[PDB]
Amino acid sequence: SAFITFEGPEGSGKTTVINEVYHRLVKDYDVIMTREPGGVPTGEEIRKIVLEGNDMDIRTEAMLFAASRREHLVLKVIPALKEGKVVLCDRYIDSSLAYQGYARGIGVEEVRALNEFAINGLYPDLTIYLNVSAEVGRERIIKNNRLDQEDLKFHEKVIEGYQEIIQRFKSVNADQPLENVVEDTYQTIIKYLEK
Amino acid sequence: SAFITFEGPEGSGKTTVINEVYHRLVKDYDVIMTREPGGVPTGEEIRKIVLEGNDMDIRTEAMLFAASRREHLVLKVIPALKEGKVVLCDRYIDSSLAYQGYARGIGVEEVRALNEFAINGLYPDLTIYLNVSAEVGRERIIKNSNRLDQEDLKFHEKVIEGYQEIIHRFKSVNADQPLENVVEDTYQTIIKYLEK
Ligand SMILES: Cc1cn([C@H]2C[C@H](O)[C@@H](COP(=O)(O)O)O2)c(=O)[nH]c1=O
Ligand SMILES: Cc1cn([C@H]2C[C@H](O)[C@@H](COP(=O)(O)O)O2)c(=O)[nH]c1=O
Ligand SMILES: Cc1cn([C@H]2C[C@H](O)[C@@H](COP(=O)(O)O)O2)c(=O)[nH]c1=O
Ligand SMILES: [Cl-]
Ligand SMILES: [Cl-]
Ligand SMILES: [Cl-]
Ligand SMILES: [Cl-]
Ligand SMILES: [Cl-]
Repeated sequence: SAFITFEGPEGSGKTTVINEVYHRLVKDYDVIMTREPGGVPTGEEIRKIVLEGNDMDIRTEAMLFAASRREHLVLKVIPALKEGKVVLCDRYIDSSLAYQGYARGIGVEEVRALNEFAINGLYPDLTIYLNVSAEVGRERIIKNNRLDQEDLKFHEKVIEGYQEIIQRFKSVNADQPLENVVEDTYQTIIKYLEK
Repeated sequence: SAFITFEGPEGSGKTTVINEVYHRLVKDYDVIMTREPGGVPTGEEIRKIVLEGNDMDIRTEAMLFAASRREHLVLKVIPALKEGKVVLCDRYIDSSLAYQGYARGIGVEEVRALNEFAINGLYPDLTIYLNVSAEVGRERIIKNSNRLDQEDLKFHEKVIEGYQEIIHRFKSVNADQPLENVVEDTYQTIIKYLEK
């Protein structure tokens, strides 16, 4: 089996990339794709508390998402890995680190500690990082008007966080057209699976 | 202000003690007594998921206790302390350490890290540990319920073992005494702290 996660800042083309790569991999491997909380009832119920929050404390939000993450891991991801499947996951611990730990300023070490408690040693075997520049990412988001200056700065912080976070990681140049980003990611995964 | 928590295994007389101490302190202090989630809506919703759980993973449970703990802390305890009140809290971080960490086996250090994230440095000013022996505790449990099965007896013993390690801020009160004495000792311990 293999636990592969996909990471990247806003405008990295990640959604398009993971779905196209998944569709291509299903043809040659016993693989599934999921995105937290992956439809896991308890995971959705915990997440609902955050979605209905009003000025909810950011640490409370982080712990609830961490709890939801573990439900998804123990009820969906782990059983699938035990069945010998390759599991592709759209975002995981690195997203929490880059967004909550770095960008939101909770603290990298604090959020890392929270992440570790939630995953209990289950790290990705491979993590694809869709490395997009702030400028291209911005345009892609706009492509999909203009963006607020506050958002632009947060966008930059998220990217800065991923840079610091990044053997587990394999970066793909996400500044290229999506077609190429897909091909590069697919090839990176095949190389890993065939090693 | 003063943030005073109460800790102890089952059968330690904790409910009776906090209530009686509260009624004595309120004459002279601007005090409140609370428990997590303590009426805080989000804390209530979080706690509800744990109660309705079916063989819930212990780490998920720990994180929910921690999330509820923070909502109660930020939305109820801190505002009270800011008003300069004495806050009596029935269970706090040490309960997670003893139950989730030690007794359930997640690990005290791991659960401590999780809870330090949750309380962000806000530790109790004073923590009353109602030190009851496994045997006296058992009898009180049977009362408030006969006989207890081995599984529950062992768990109770393990929780006590965990607390012993944790307290090895803390003020121990001998909870093997009649409740009247446990209450008096606890009250005197608190007054000594409040007047210093
Ligand atoms: C704060 C937080 C948000 N999220 C998600 C849910 C939201 O769709 C998105 C943006 O949330 P935010 O506006 O609170 O930063 O990120 C997590 O997955 N984990 C977290 O800890
Ligand atoms: C999974 C995850 C997402 N997020 C955020 C960042 C993304 O903007 C959003 C999900 O967007 P996405 O569906 O395009 O990946 O939620 C966090 O802040 N923390 C997390 O742990
Ligand atoms: C506050 C807290 C309580 N508990 C449990 C242990 C107790 O049996 C129960 C509360 O019971 P009590 O109201 O009689 O003290 O909840 C935990 O396991 N972890 C915690 O962090
Ligand atoms: Cl790159
Ligand atoms: Cl394109
Ligand atoms: Cl209450
Ligand atoms: Cl004692
Ligand atoms: Cl008595």
